[PDB]
Amino acid sequence: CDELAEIILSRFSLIMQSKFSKIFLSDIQDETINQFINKLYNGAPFIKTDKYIDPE
Amino acid sequence: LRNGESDTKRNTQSQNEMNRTGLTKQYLIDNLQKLYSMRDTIFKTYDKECFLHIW
Repeated sequence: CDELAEIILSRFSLIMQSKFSKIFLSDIQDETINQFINKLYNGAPFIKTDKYIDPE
Repeated sequence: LRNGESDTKRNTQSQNEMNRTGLTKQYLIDNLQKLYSMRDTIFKTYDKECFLHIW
């Protein structure tokens, strides 16, 4: 039970840690992000921006 | 019978002083490009170490 308790510590620490998110890098109050996220989260097959925010 | 004698002593002391000043001003277009981020990079180190980076 001592060896099983150590595994559950490792197995549960992996479930809590393993959380995925997508990060947008831009200026701290650049409103183009809010319009971008709103379009992306909803349906948006085509989004139009300019070169100063490259998704790569 | 004629005999002659002659002496002479000279002593010259000189002093010089020369002051030179120059200012060569060179105009390179490259030094103009490096002007851009000179003031801006002052507030890129302020931003990273004093302000909140999450919205």
